[PDB]
Amino acid sequence: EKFNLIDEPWIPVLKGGRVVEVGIGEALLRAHEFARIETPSPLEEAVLHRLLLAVLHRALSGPRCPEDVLDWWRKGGFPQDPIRDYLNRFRDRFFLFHPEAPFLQVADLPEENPLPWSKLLPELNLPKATYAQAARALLVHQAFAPGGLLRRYGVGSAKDAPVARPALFLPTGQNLLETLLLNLVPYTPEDDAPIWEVPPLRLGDLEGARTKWPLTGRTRVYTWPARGVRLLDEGDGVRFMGYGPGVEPLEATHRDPMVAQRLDAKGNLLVLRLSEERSFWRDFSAMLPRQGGKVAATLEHAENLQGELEDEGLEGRITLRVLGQVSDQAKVLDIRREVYPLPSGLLTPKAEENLEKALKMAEELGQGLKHLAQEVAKAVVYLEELTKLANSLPLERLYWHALDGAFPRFFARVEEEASLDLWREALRGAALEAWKATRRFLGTGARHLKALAQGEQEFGRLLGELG
Repeated sequence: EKFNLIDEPWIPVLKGGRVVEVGIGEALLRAHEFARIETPSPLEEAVLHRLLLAVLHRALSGPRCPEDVLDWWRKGGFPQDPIRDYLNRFRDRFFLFHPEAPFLQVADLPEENPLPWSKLLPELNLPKATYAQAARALLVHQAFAPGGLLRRYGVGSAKDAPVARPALFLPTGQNLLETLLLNLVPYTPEDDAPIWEVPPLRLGDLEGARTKWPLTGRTRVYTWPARGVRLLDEGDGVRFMGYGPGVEPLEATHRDPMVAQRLDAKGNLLVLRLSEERSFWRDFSAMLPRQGGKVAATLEHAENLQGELEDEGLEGRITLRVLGQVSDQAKVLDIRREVYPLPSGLLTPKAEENLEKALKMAEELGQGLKHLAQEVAKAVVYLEELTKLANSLPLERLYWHALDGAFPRFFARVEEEASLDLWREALRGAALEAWKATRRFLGTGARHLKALAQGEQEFGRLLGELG
């Protein structure tokens, strides 16, 4: 019917320092001409990559082995004919509006009593979305929608979209081709199918949580129908939509290639999550095997490929992006993008031993500073005021904040054993700077002073440990 996502411009890409919008076809067939997918929403960036990856995996029936992807990097593009043959064949499943099979939507959701399209967006008068915006918001909702209250068509309480919670690891090259190659983890198509390879979903199938699937196909999970949606064409835009239950995810053993894991205190594997009291890079030693963690398959694929690129004289110009939501329950507190170098030989025991040391020191000094802040607040004065004064002190905040700036430079040089020492100095520098700010806080009013004397005692004590 209208607006084919393979053809029409809707994926924002950077071409020659300029943002332009392209379809899937151009984004895939001519990937080398774009530096990256360029969008303000890290959630959009994430799903736009996942969709393309889904399409490549199926059109190439692979990559079957690491070697395939290494071969295509050399040629400077991937097999082009099988992309076209695939896009031709499933073309009619890629219209945003369609009387039987609209993309990621439910055809027979009803027009009356619609919800606004703004409901697809994360919750941190109503404008008309362009078709391109409607398409992107749909994609983000289906990947990132948190579980909670639905109370529609017999379900009541909806489940998490598959990628609602975890931080997503996305290696990036210097153009889109390389970035896609760096995320094309070896794949086998058997017993996996993306949403457009399976018959369109209908309201009858979805009422009362009737359609349940194992949460276990890579491309099935990349394109999982987490909610029933039906965008309504206003003429030249979208404001309203039908809205209902999607497919219920049943528990299966499967980890999304972009998801990493770590042991918690009690010794259970959790997914690395973004959070605002804790810098993300503090989980980078925990996600490794030597501490019982699992590293994101994408990061693993890329580091190995970086090895095989170096040994052939090819580049190791690879950055890691982390995308995702910070959230509690049905609420989304924040959306973040974080950038890190992807250092050569990161999964070598020399670099991993250096990494464990560098975080252990940081957590060790940090908990010391945390306890210093605890004693100081007790000297200044129920747990009302003690925890109120706790955060009021800039000691821990400034300390971790300064290491945010310092961690990238350490992390790129992580294969050196001459790095551990520059790091040891960064810690001193960050502690000194944070303590100075706390001395500014304590020397301004005469009653904050019995805290300051004894605080300085323990601060000097702490600096003697590592140095």
